[PDB]
Amino acid sequence: LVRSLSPGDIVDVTGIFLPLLTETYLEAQFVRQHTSDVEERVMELITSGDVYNRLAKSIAPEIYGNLDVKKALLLLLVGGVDKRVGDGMKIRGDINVCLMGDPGVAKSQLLKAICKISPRGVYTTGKGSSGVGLTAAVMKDPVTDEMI
Amino acid sequence: DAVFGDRVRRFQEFLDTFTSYRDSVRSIQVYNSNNANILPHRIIISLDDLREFDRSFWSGILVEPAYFIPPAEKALTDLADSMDDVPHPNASAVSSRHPWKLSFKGSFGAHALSPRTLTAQHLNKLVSVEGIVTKTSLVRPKLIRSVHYAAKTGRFHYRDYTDATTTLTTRIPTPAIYPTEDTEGNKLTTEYGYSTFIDHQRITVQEMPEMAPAGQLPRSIDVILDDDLVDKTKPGDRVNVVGVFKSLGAGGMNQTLIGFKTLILGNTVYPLTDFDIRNINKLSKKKDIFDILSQSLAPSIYGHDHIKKAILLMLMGGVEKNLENGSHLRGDINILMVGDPSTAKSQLLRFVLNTASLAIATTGGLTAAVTRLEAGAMVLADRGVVCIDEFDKMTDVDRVAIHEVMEQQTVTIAKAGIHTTLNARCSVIAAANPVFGQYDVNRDPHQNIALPDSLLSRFDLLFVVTDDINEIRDRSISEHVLRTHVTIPFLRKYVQYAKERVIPQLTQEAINVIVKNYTDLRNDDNTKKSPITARTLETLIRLATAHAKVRLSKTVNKVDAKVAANLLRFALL
Amino acid sequence: DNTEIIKSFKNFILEFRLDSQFIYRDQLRNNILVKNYSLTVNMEHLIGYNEDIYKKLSDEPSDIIPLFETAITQVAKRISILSRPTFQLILNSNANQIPLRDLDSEHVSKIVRLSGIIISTSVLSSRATYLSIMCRNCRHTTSITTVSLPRSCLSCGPDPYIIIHESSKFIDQQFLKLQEIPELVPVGEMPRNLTMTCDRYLTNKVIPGTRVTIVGIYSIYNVAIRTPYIKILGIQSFTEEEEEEFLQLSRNPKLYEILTNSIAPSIFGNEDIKKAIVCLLMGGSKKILPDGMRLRGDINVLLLGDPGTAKSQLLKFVEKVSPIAVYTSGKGSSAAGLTASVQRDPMTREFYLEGGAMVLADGGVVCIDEFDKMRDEDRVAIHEAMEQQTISIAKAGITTVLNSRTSVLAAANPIYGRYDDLKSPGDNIDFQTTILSRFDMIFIVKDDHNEERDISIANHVINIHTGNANAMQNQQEENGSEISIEKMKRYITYCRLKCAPRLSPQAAEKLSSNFVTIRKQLITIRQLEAIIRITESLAKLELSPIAQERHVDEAIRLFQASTMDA
Amino acid sequence: VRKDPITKEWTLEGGALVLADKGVCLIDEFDKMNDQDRTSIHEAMEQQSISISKAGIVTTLQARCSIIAAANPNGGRYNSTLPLAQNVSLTEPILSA
Ligand SMILES: Nc1ncnc2c1ncn2[C@@H]1O[C@H](COP(=O)(O)OP(=O)(O)O)[C@@H](O)[C@H]1O
Ligand SMILES: Nc1ncnc2c1ncn2[C@@H]1O[C@H](COP(=O)(O)OP(=O)(O)O)[C@@H](O)[C@H]1O
Ligand SMILES: Nc1ncnc2c1ncn2[C@@H]1O[C@H](COP(=O)(O)OP(=O)(O)O)[C@@H](O)[C@H]1O
Ligand SMILES: [Zn+2]
Repeated sequence: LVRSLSPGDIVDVTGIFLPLLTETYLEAQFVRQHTSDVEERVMELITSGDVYNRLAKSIAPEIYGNLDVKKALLLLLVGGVDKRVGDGMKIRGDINVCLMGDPGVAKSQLLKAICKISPRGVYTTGKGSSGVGLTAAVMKDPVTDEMI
Repeated sequence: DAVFGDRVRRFQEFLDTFTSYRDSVRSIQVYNSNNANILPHRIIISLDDLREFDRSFWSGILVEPAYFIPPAEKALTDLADSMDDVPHPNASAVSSRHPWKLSFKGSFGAHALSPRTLTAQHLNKLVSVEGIVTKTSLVRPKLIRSVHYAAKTGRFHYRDYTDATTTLTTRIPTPAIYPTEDTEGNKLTTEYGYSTFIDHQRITVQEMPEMAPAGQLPRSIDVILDDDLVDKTKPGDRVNVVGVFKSLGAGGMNQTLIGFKTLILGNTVYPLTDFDIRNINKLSKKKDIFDILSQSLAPSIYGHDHIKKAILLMLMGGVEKNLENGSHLRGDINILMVGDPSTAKSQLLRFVLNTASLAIATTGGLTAAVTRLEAGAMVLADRGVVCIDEFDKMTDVDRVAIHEVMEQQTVTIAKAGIHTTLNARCSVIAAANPVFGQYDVNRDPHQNIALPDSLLSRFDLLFVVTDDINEIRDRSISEHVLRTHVTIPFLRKYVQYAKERVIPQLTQEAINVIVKNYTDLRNDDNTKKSPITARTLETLIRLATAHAKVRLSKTVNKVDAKVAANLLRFALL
Repeated sequence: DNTEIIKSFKNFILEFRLDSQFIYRDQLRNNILVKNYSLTVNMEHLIGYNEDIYKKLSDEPSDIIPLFETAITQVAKRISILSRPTFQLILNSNANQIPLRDLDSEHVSKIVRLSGIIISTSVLSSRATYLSIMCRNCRHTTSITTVSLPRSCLSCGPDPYIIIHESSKFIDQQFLKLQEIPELVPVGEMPRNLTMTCDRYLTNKVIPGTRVTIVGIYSIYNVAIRTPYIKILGIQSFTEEEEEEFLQLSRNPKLYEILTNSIAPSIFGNEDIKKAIVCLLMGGSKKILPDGMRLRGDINVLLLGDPGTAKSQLLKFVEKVSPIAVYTSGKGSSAAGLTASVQRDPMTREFYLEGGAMVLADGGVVCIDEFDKMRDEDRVAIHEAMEQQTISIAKAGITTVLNSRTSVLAAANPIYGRYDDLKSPGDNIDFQTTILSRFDMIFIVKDDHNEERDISIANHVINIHTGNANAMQNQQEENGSEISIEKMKRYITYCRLKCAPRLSPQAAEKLSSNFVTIRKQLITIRQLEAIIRITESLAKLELSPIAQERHVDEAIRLFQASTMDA
Repeated sequence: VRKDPITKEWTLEGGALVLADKGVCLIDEFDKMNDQDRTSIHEAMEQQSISISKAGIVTTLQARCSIIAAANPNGGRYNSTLPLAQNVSLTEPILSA
């Protein structure tokens, strides 16, 4: 089973939980990456047929008069197509949106709503939570001298 | 010993005479039967009931826990395994293994103590400790009973492991390497899946700085958490812990400063008058209630009535609003004061620390930096009010990171590695002085204090106070000082009563005036201390709700909006 | 044989009488009612009852004073019977406290009496007094009351015993550091610091910076390195003719001028500077309002001086006159950064809270030299201490607040070579203007060129270089121009302890008129308190029950000579 | 500071100023050193002694030395039209020594 997992993956791992305080670990047995039970819920919305406006009005139901902005958020949540051009080339299939505005226009509540809705959303303020909070760094392990 | 059985019988008699404990166990068993998640094997016993039934057993537990609690543990475990059939054969041999733990509650009398009031005379006894949790360690399981199996014989033999860190009485040292052969010499098999384990964690409870005496080093106690209550509080939580204050190791008796390692074997965790009510409610019926509580805010300080009114409203606070969508709404009110010195800026700032139920006074570290990450000054401010002096001295990082705390009332850690969200439900009051030595009324506060409008405007009320060179101000401001050459405890009870027992709600009648005034403010083009935005509308709701806290009413009325609008205009004109 | 010793102490406690009360038995009975197991015994009464038991205690206290502790435990047990743990004995003595420089090998293990100031205190630690042990081999159980466990069973192999924790008793221990009084510190000598340990209820009775009297057991424990220490047995912390002498002196009308001239007679001029220093030494008054506002009675003065204006001498003289004074220069303080600190003493391996210079001077005065060249972060603690009289120290997970009710005498060098009258002091003095806003009164000592002043100063230099300055001291004393430095120090402590004046309504309205007229011409409300402190300072010097309007004129003038000087 | 196994307490070893006691201490290029290094020299000439609190050692040593210092003006040339107090970074209190 070696060389199955990779760093940063989201997986469900099945195994045995094995051990005067005892130390515990898990012996991996089966690994998988990330349906009628939810197809019924999906069927209801497409049955109504209200797709763009309903979902664009669904995000932040407590913010006034930002339907055009919410529509851009709705597409950004969905995203485009990450076209693998081939021949070693690559074109991003994601949407980046900037929200300039005066103070008191609720342009930060949308930031909270986007992080809440998205399964992989991260909320950040200030100078990217400083330079150490932004980007990333390699840190040495004092136990094994390894850097992670 | 024979006396051990008699002590067990007393707890059995205790359970018989108080049906509440055993019927609760039966209710738990029925709940477990319906699920055949499983509830843990712990119940809570009131000490007052034990004291009223058997003082000696109650006193015996407090004074000699190692000689009185295990008899109670055996009595409860025996009753649990005998009250019903436990019909399932395979499940009974594993689920019923767990001994039934006990928890204590009630009045502790002389043993109701603190990390400082606790002394060595109370060691080897059961005590209740109240303090603040500073840090915790990783949860790890403790080996309790192992099961051995020989392949050639096909039968099971079990072995127990006990140590003084979890056992109430000092037993003979059990631990050793895991055995490999049985009595017959047959090679044994290690059955990992049939061994019984109990989770264990140690926490460090400390005396709060709120109550610590000045100039003396702190007192702290180590608390052990086991089994089900192994994780009940996070660092910073005000906790009440009951356990056996017990020593460990040796004080150098075998083989100089080394003392006996005194710590508490925690078994229970609880996170933290009528005449006063008859006085708080009674005194609110007069027509001028609000002015009374504004005068009692540092009465020796003359003038500044509106800022005292604003501070009182900040103490009362609004209501944070949550929705089924998962939204959270700001409910705290922030105030900032600006102008020339010698105007009691730090005096009222100091007074707030002397009045609030919880307050933190610091100066411009604010956020959690890096690993457990240390709790910053603004992080420790949850459910409290913050008093920051020299507010101009904030660094660039502090100035850009305070935005989330000011509005969202949340602290977000986004440092390399660990990411988490921490509650920052705090109201912030601060003061600042001009950089150039003197304030210039001909220029806006942004041009004087040098803090950006994007930071200054975040405060709901911005007060600019300057001592005029007029003689009439100088006469009163000096005479009031020279004149020095409803009670405050009642006021603090009023704040305690109002912030908890009454939650006002909105009403369309108040909306009729609040929206109208905000519409006028947006329409009015006259210069003001801040450009009007939607934030003022939220401020009016908070101020009206804060006034409703003073009036002690669940609804909102016209006068609540009238006062809120009038004061807001004062801070703007 | 030892039973007679136990009986003798039993009769001593039960039968000694003072003020018609059995004081030692009564106070032990009161302690039992309070439920604290402590007793205090005065040595001067021990010798009176019987010299034999006193002599035995003084000569071999190693085993006899355990007997006294056990005997009183029996006495307390007997007392409890009539009303139907090991008690502690505390020794107090009034005999002379031999200087710490004088203890020798002949006093080893003997009862000694010392005095000093507590500079540091450590954290508490657990110590054993009663134990129960069990053999791991044959399960033999017994009890034990540097004690060590038996190496062989008393019923099993070497070291068969283990400790039963749930059947044992323990006591609390604290380690402390003490050094000699500054009044006896030799010049060019580091004061003798001393290691002191106390146990049970003697712990946590003092804080660093406290002057105390010590009665204890001087002893030494372990090429042959040895370290002394004291086992603390007890800690303790004006004549009628002198009281009436100063009372008569209070009625002297020329006392203000006489005291002014006595302030550094070797210096020329600067007469009003001398008056300010007297007001600094006298200090104001502190009062507490019911709303939680505490009024600072301390007065702080800054002496902005040009180089060569004897600024070093001005602060140097004050330290020997003020009863509670410490000198600081170049960020140097009492082995700290002018504030409290937590340090680990390797001798006991424990962590100790250590008091800085501003900590030791609680209720006194501190002299700060080279004020313009100190660490800025130290100024912040000073700034809080200068106004709130508190110092805040944070260590790991604990923050502590320490009291510092100290008046500050400060001297500083201007930004340029000399103060320029064309500019505000905030642009002339070489440190933070925020601190400049905190001093009650600042003065600029001047160097105006004058013939007779310079010539008199010039001759004074040759007199020192010729040794005639020693004869000048006799000449000045014969002239009666100075009060004795020891007597003046006694007077400062006398007035600080006996008098606490209050302002009169006439003085208050006079101050109000002065303040209004000053601002009509123009000074902050903060400096109104600074002026008022001077009004209380003058009344305290005269020991008048209340301040008087006649104090206002000098108070206004001295402050006018300070603020309008810049 | 040096360790000593014979007595096990920290021992102190003197620097250049302690060596030149009853002698002369020469400081070439006096201006180029930092103010923290220069602050020690100032208190050396004033008190003729060294005061130090390091590694738990608090003591004073004799530093009776004479000083001869060479320096350079700002910019490497002396400004004849400005005073000495405005030709070097050396502060005036140190010049008075
Ligand atoms: N149209 C709107 N609907 C709902 N809330 C609003 C609206 N406009 C403003 N608000 C309120 O005002 C605040 C806007 O602040 P924020 O989102 O931080 O804007 P900015 O980024 O300009 O500071 C929010 O707390 C929000 O509750
Ligand atoms: N209205 C007032 N009533 C009484 N005292 C006042 C008033 N205004 C200012 N003061 C006095 O002025 C002093 C200035 O304190 P403060 O202005 O808080 O300091 P800072 O200007 O450094 O913040 C205080 O000690 C206070 O006693
Ligand atoms: N009014 C005065 N009375 C007596 N001595 C004076 C007077 N003015 C100056 N002096 C002499 O001038 C010297 C000043 O040196 P000092 O001020 O201590 O140096 P620094 O300014 O570096 O501290 C002293 O030695 C002192 O004897
Ligand atoms: Zn034995």
